[PDB]
Amino acid sequence: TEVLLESIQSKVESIEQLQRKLQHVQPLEQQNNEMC
Amino acid sequence: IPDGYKNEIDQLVKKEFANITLFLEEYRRKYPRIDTSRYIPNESSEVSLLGIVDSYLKHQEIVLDTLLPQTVSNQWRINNDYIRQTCTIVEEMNIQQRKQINDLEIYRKR
Repeated sequence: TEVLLESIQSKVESIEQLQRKLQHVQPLEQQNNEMC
Repeated sequence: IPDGYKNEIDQLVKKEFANITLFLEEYRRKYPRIDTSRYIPNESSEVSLLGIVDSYLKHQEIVLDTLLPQTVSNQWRINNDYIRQTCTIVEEMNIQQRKQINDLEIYRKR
């Protein structure tokens, strides 16, 4: 469970960094969603 | 008269009228079947170990391998271009229908 607490911390911080950087294409998503 | 003759004729027409799957359809009643609300919560102190490893580690590793960027925005904008080719085609048909519709009315007018 502590090993996973390490993974949740390390992986989720990378996921949050990857997600915020990606931003769900949030400008490309609006570009794509407003088109569809 | 867009207010008298239509109302008059409607009453005359009115007077002549006075004279004369199983699972899917059931779910439609308005309740979606519940899914596995287990993986997210769990508990360190609480019960079950598999949930820790049989739920969170392997999926997080698959997530971190899946969560990506290598291609990044290039893969997204490539699909955005396809959507523009799909959209213009519809409006071209809107025109073709618009022309033939006005063309038929044009013949009636004469």
